[PDB]
Amino acid sequence: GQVAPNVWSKYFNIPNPGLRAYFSNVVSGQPEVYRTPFYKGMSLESICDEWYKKLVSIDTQWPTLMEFEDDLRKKVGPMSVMLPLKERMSDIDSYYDSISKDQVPFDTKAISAAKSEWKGVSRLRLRSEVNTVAVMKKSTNSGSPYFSKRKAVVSKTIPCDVYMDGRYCVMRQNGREWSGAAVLGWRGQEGGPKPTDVKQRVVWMFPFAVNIRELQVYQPLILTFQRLGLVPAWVSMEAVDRRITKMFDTKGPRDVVVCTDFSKFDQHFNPTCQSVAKELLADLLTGQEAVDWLERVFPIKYAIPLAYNWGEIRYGIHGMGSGSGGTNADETLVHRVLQHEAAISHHTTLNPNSQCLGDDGVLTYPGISAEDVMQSYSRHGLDMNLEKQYVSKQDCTYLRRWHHTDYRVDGMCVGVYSTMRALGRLAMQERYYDPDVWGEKMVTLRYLSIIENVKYHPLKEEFLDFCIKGDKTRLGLGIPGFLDNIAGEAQKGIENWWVVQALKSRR
Repeated sequence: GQVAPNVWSKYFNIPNPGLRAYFSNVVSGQPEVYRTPFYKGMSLESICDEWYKKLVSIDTQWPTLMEFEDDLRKKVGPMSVMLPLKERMSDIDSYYDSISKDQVPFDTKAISAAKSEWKGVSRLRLRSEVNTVAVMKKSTNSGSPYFSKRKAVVSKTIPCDVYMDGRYCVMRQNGREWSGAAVLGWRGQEGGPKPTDVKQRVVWMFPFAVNIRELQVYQPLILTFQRLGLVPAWVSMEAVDRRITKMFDTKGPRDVVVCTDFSKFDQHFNPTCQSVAKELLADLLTGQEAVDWLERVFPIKYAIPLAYNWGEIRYGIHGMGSGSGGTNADETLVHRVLQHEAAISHHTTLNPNSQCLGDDGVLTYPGISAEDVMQSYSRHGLDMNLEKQYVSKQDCTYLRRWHHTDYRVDGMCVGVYSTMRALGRLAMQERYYDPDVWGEKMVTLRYLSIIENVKYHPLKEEFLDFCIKGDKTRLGLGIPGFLDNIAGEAQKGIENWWVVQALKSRR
């Protein structure tokens, strides 16, 4: 994969000490387990064991909630252990090798069914690069070529034009021509109590110029879908819960709900899947600028080179570059086609209160079974382990929340987040920040964002009292002014969070 130094400098603005440090850390990895101050002096097991003594009280009335909690308890553990590059090469290979599995075309009727859900919608037009940049996150890394904060390089980036030229990504940026490459990034996810259990997620950190061009379509798309409520997970967890409720209200009395799961969905998002995304987008879009975007920009996330070490670049087509501006959009649109196709393949109609988001789905239709869904999806070159599908007539899991037809608050099947998963995240963090340089307010803000997830758990009040006891600052109760100025401290919808209201009530 190695390129000459004066070829590397056509992909990145050189010199760049920050980029140099970055790839050194990629090569070395980060072996330390980062433990927060939460219940300092106690192990993760002891924290979990102590809370479990009280959690277990729900097993009699909500035994499937206990099963859900027990399941996620097995994943509790470190999140910070990042393996060296030498031990992640298979993770990279997967993106290139997984798209060539046997893959059959999609049913044309299912594609029509998906399009029909947005009949009459205002067709999308590209936003301008300037307007798009204005609403983007500009704290994030600009990727190739400057590898700085976006905010710092806007004037050097736009106007921009990006396109594939054979295996190369050409990026014209305000008078410069660069060669584009994603940068290999990393995220850790808990997968068990040992340091070797940490899930090694690959992140494709895209060039700012590519993300701008992509978001000229995906930004207005997501906004339109949000306002129409077509993808509830893009709106809120309360919108998700409302649709879960309707799914239970309108499902076949004899039918199960199926909660699906994909192995390495991004990696398997092959050219057959890509062409379906392109067809749906072409339906949604209007204008000549859109025609050009579909031919020039849309394919980049499936073909952009990958810079995985200093001076090392990999080329060729691959699955979804996890990190594209359309990562979630392309996948969610195509996932909805998959759901329609499963129903249509069994001579019926998808219950439209079924839902999907990226690789996560929950659905029902007359006579549905998990193995039928698995067969209907997998024939397109997608990987699924039947053992990880979940089936029930009375409950479901979606976006790591449990719902039950008999567990309703003001008539909604609200989503219950695992307190066990919450405890693991309170105790373990993905990245180290020195609190001498960064402060304890940010620790507390992280705690609150985790705890807020359990706002519908039957034991949330006991859980909060348990968490308060683990925090020196008592979740901000011990930080003068903090709770009263929490939106502000957050900047330096949180004021409306349940956990904030619950803490203030304990004053």
